[PDB]
Amino acid sequence: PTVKPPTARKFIWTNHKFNLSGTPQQYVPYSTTRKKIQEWVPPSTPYK
Amino acid sequence: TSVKPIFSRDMNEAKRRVRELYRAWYREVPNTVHLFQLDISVKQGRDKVREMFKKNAHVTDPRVVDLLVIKGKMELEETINVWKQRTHVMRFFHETEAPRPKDFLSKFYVGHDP
Amino acid sequence: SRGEYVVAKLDDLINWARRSSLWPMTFGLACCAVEMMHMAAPRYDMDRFGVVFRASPRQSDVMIVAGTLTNKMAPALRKVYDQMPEPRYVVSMGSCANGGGYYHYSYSVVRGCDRIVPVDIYVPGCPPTAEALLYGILQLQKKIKREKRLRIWYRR
Amino acid sequence: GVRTSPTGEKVTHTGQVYDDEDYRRVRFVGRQKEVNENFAIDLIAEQPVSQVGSRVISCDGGGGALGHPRVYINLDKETKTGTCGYCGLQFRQQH
Amino acid sequence: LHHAVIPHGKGGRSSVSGIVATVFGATGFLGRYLVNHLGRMGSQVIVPYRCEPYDTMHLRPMGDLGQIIFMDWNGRDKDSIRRAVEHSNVVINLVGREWETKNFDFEDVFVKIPQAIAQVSKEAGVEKFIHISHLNADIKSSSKYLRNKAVGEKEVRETFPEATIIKPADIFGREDRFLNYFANIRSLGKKTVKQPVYIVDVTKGIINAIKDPDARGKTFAFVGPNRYLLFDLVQYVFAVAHRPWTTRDKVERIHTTDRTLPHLPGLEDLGVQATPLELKAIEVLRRHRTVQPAKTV
Amino acid sequence: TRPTVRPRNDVAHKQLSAFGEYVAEILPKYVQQVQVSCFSELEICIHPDGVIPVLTFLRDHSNAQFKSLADLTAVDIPTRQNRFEIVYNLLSLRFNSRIRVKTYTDELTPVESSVSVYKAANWYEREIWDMFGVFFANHPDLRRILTDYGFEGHPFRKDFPLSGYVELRYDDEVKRVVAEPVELAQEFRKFDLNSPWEAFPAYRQPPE
Amino acid sequence: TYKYVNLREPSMDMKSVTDRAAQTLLWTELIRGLGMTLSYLFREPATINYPFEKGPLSPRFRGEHALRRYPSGEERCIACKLCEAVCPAQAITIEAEPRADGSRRTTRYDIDMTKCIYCGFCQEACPVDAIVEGPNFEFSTETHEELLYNKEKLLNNGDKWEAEIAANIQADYLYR
Amino acid sequence: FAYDGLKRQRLTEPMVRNEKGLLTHTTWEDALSRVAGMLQSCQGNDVAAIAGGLVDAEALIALKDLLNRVDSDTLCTEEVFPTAGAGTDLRSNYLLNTTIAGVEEADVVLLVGTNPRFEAPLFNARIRKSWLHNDLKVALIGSPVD
Ligand SMILES: CCCCCCCCCCCCCCCCCC(=O)OC[C@H](COP(=O)(O)OCCN)OC(=O)CCCCCCCCCCCCCCCCC
Ligand SMILES: NC(=O)C1=CN([C@@H]2O[C@H](COP(=O)(O)OP(=O)(O)OC[C@H]3O[C@@H](n4cnc5c(N)ncnc54)[C@H](OP(=O)(O)O)[C@@H]3O)[C@@H](O)[C@H]2O)C=CC1
Ligand code: SF4
Ligand code: SF4
Ligand code: SF4
Ligand SMILES: [Zn+2]
Repeated sequence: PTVKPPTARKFIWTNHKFNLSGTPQQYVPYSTTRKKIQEWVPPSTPYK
Repeated sequence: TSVKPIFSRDMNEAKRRVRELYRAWYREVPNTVHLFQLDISVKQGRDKVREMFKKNAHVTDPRVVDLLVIKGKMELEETINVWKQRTHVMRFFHETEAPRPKDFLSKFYVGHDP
Repeated sequence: SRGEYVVAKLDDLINWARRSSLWPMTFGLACCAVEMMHMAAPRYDMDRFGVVFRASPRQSDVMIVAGTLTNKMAPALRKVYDQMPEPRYVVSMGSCANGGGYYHYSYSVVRGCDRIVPVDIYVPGCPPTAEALLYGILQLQKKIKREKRLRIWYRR
Repeated sequence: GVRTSPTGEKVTHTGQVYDDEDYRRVRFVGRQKEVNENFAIDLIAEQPVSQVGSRVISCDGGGGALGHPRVYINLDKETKTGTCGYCGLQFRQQH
Repeated sequence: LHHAVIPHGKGGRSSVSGIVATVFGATGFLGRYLVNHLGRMGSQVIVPYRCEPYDTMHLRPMGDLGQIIFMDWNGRDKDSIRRAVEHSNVVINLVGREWETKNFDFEDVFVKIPQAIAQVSKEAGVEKFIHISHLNADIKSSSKYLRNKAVGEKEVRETFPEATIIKPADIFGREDRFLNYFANIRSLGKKTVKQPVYIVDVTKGIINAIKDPDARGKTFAFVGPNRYLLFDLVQYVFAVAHRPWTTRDKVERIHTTDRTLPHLPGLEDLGVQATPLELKAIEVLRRHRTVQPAKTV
Repeated sequence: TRPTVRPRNDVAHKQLSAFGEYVAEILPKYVQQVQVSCFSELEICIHPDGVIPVLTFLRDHSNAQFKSLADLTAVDIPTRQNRFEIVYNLLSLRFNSRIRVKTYTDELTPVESSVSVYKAANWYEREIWDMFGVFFANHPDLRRILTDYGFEGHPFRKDFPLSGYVELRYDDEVKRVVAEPVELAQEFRKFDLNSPWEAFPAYRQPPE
Repeated sequence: TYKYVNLREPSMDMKSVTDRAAQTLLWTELIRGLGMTLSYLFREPATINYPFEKGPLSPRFRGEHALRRYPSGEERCIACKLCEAVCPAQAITIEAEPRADGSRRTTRYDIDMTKCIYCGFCQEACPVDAIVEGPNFEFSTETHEELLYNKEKLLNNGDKWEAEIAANIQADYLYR
Repeated sequence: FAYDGLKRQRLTEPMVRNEKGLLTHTTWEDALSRVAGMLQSCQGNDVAAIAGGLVDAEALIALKDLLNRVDSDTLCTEEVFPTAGAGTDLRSNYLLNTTIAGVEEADVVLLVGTNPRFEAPLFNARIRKSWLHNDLKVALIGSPVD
């Protein structure tokens, strides 16, 4: 990369991180979607 | 309705083979509890054998019970020769499984299964 | 304190001897055995890390589960695991040992060896290369390097 | 343009964040929620609208065979720009 | 009730039970089988561990992916306890030592740590709390163990008023220190009467106490079905095991009789039938081999 | 149709059609169909009472000499009343040729074991017991060969599910690998991929 | 068109008989084996010094997955689900919706790296070069669920390795 | 396009009135017990039912049998059909007796008091297909709707 540098981008990591597994910086998976079914919210006023 | 048999000509020879397979299992159960060092009693294993024979008691087809006798001889052969481990013998006893809901109301409470 | 320094240095000593003398028992289940045989081949050479080639399962220190675990062999895997002396470690090599892999939805495949044995290092690939498996072995060595058996024993 | 819930959790580019009373935040306890802080919806907004003198423009995302399938965009509406369906680069007829 | 904590599935490994459980002391003997029976339902089990992570490895195949969250904690750090219990809907305490150590005595393990866990679990909004005392816990007891455990039970009862407190008598099992104590002692026989309870019965009682809403604020006494004298119990242990580390607190507790508390419910009021000693003692003591049953009272 | 199309072998097609007529007229007691594929493979569909007389013929006859059993196969086709299709693949090293002997059975009718003709069949049809449930009569050691020891069901039957009914895990309560009913954390996603337009007009079946 | 391995009838003259007997009594082929082993003792071994020296790879190498971006920051994935229709392991789970500017974009892009067979049908089925299987092979984890990548982890692998991935695609794309 | 109301405003858990008079979530045991304790205290006209617009015949005959154990016949629908005369005894005076398909066989259709474009839009599509291909004569008694 000193002779032929990589083509720069605004989104490439300027700080390369090594393998973070076993550290508190490790990856934890999760569902990246929102909630599908919406529940009914009962009225906060009395019914009499 | 004229079919080729497996071993039995009618249900009497079929019940004879069922009965001899039951004799072989009944004799084998104490040896199985000993050499697999199972934590069940001999009576508990013999009750399991009686359960596995009464589960198929509704069958009136000689070919179907001939295949049940053949598969029972195969299971017995896997038991006597130590081909099963302790785990394969104890899979007849569904011991880690929680008891299933039986009546309507508990099946209603747990979920959607009929 | 003084005893905290002593248990720190003794942890460093015993972790050095345990990570620098790993003895693997490799389950040659499937295609991952070929790539473990390349991790023992001259290019990568596990033996220069103190990682011997094919220790017996009763003197080995780590069990490399290299291949597909089926339902017919899972009690044999658990038997060999129970017969290992402690400290014993488990490297899961390849997708079938990790999570079932290409045979995940099969009727006869244990969906990952972690349903059977506790796994320390999950090495991903189909197969992971001999360089990637050697990476997983060195990550296991780094995991042993930060063990605190005597420090936690001193603090209990 | 990452933002933050009242729980302190980062909201992703989808809009995903756990509720406060959701137990599944316990997976990030002692660890981190890996989010990507380059939101593509903001990064394609940063691109300028290309003034072209044609009526139909072709976009392949640049790079030739390293972009997307080449599409043709009509520029006869003057209220709306002509947005590419693949790369989001939007075009305008200059007249 | 939140949508993620609604139960789903058929109660298997990949199912959802809606039980978000923080088991303090899961690295021990009761926590082993408790995390087993929780994780096989599909419960979110949080394991706060104090020890080496290696000594938690057996807890890892006990549930589905992500259903056991290991995290560090200290008994004298309330911040770590809050970090462990702030998402749980049930907190089970199982912290115990048969012997007092240099950094923790019985007052630390049985009084300070359970009151800290119960206070932090009260002020974090945890619905259910389960405490595990001993059957023979008494202020005027001969052993320091049972005195401090009676003190800690009183403190847990007065800082979590709905705490299900459970009294096992003498838990036997594979990794126990009751039948494995007697098989490796090679103390004596007195007028001491015991009814030992089986560990799977205790685990089913704890999980049915989670599932029963009426078990809140109660106090259960998990006892075995058969009361034995100490002497013929020890002779039955040496009869099954094919035979011809201690302190005086354990000597006082082995010669302490298992009391009878009929005013407290037991295993049967949670729906658990008590498994007798003779159906499981061969399973326990088969490891010690290189039988006429014991006399009940 | 030169570069991208497979060349047709008319010489082998004529020779295999002639030898199929030969086998069909020597053994009319059992031969039900004889067909030759467009890529020149001869299939002799026979009656299941003539498994041994046909195969002993092709193995021993001086114009056949099918001395090799390459493969033995069952195929579950549930829309037939005889759902299992037993397929013998035979190799004549003398005449440098291959033949296919096909027959049928259902779950309950036994097929005669061909270990008296090809001892190679000893495991193959045993695998047909394990995967499909077809029983083979007068077999030396008929038992399972590939499934686990307590395995219920025959897996390559098409009514058997992809994942099974049970799955294993280690359980530390009973200190044992145990079987439980199968639950998948992600279900196998079923893809309906078939196009509603007819792909091959040559294979069109006549309507009702 | 064939040859006979081991069909040599040996000579029975006293010369060859005494040659074979001297081979029997003086262990000629055993010293030949010792000579070949001694020959490899003085060869330079083939051992590279890992981790400092690395095994040689090609730009086609199929390692860790990464979701890419166009050279403006816009992500290349237009939510078309070809990579999960082609996926032989069904390792890819995709759910999509129109985002706030109306672009066809994913909300769920999961790859189970423990189902994945690393065969690269996703990168060759992708019409817009979004999913690629990059050059990273040293990504072993300590936990099973760390190998269950969501869209955030894959876009971070893209942002992490783009300077290498773009050059590998640049070196290989005229073979594709 | 109404399948997305099928994922909003949904009832997911049993609700009972708490001590403040508000609906709070509860279990099935509590909710079924608090309904059944009131159902055991009813008899005759003390209990009745209203059937909504989207109820299957299984739940309809279920609740009919349940209220007939209490000796209650008062089970109603929202949509008013007159019980005068034959009522709901003969099926012929509350059905589309011809058929939806029978519109293709008619020659004169008289629509009375209905706007079938929005009340039964594919029934109106069948009337339009008969209008187009069979020269159907349609008359409407009611407001001049489109
Ligand atoms: C009161 C306080 C003291 C308490 C008692 C302790 C007395 C002294 C005991 C020995 C020294 C203890 C410290 C051990 C090493 C700690 C530092 C360490 O781990 O250094 C790592 C370094 C190699 O780095 P590494 O991580 O392997 O990197 C891989 C390659 N890049 O490692 C190295 O460079 C090599 C490390 C060698 C360790 C020491 C040598 C072996 C032990 C000799 C003494 C004991 C055995 C005596 C003889 C036994 C029978 C033969
Ligand atoms: N026979 C029995 O087992 C019976 C037990 N009980 C009670 O049940 C409870 C659990 O019993 P049991 O499993 O057998 O006991 P164990 O000693 O086997 O387990 C105790 C657990 O608590 C942890 N722990 C102990 N001391 C501390 C401390 N100072 N700080 C933090 N964690 C600590 C241990 O972790 P680590 O490994 O890190 O030390 C372990 O996980 C105890 O309170 C005991 O008194 C009651 C009746 C019978
Ligand atoms: S993960 Fe793949 S390549 Fe590796 S052993 Fe399994 S099937 Fe073979
Ligand atoms: S990664 Fe490519 S193939 Fe997969 S959905 Fe996105 S654009 Fe389509
Ligand atoms: S490399 Fe193959 S198995 Fe892996 S995600 Fe891509 S298509 Fe699926
Ligand atoms: Zn474009």
